[PDB]
Amino acid sequence: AQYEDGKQYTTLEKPVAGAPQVLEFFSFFCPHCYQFEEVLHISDNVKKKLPEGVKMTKYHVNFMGGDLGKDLTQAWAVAMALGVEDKVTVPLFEGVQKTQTIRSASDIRDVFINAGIKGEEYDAAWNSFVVKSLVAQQEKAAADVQLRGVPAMFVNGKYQLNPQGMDTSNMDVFVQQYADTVKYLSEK
Repeated sequence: AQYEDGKQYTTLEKPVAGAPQVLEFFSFFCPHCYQFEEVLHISDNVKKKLPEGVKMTKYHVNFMGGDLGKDLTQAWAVAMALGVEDKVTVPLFEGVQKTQTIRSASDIRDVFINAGIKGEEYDAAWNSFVVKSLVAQQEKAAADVQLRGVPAMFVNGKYQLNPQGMDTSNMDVFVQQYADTVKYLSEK
């Protein structure tokens, strides 16, 4: 057929109940994730093709970058709690991978300050139980799909995108294939 299990996607042997509809995992340490966000704009192109009533979720993961990787997962929780994802995603990617000016939790915080989040506001969120639970949600979701690599995307806790099974000749074409595949799975 056109879409085949094992070609553009794989099926989870052990489906995850109550999972987010579209669930993306990434790391600010992950070089392909940098590509996905900055060069390919994958999350954004998936969004534009999702049927009405399908929300998109993006979580950070711990298993890259050791101690900083965990700080980054908590900071992403801060970004989700404050609703400032779209203001910090690029400076965080660039601070970790481009300029390499993010080496500590303080440097992470600086990115938020520079993006206009107030210090007191950042620190209150950073230390909050709401952020603690948002960290736990991110960790639970990755654990539930036994996640070992990023970037990764899951549809309804049953399907896993399989980007290697798509031509990378043309960046634009890859992005639309990925997005159409998500839509197909979505409607399944």
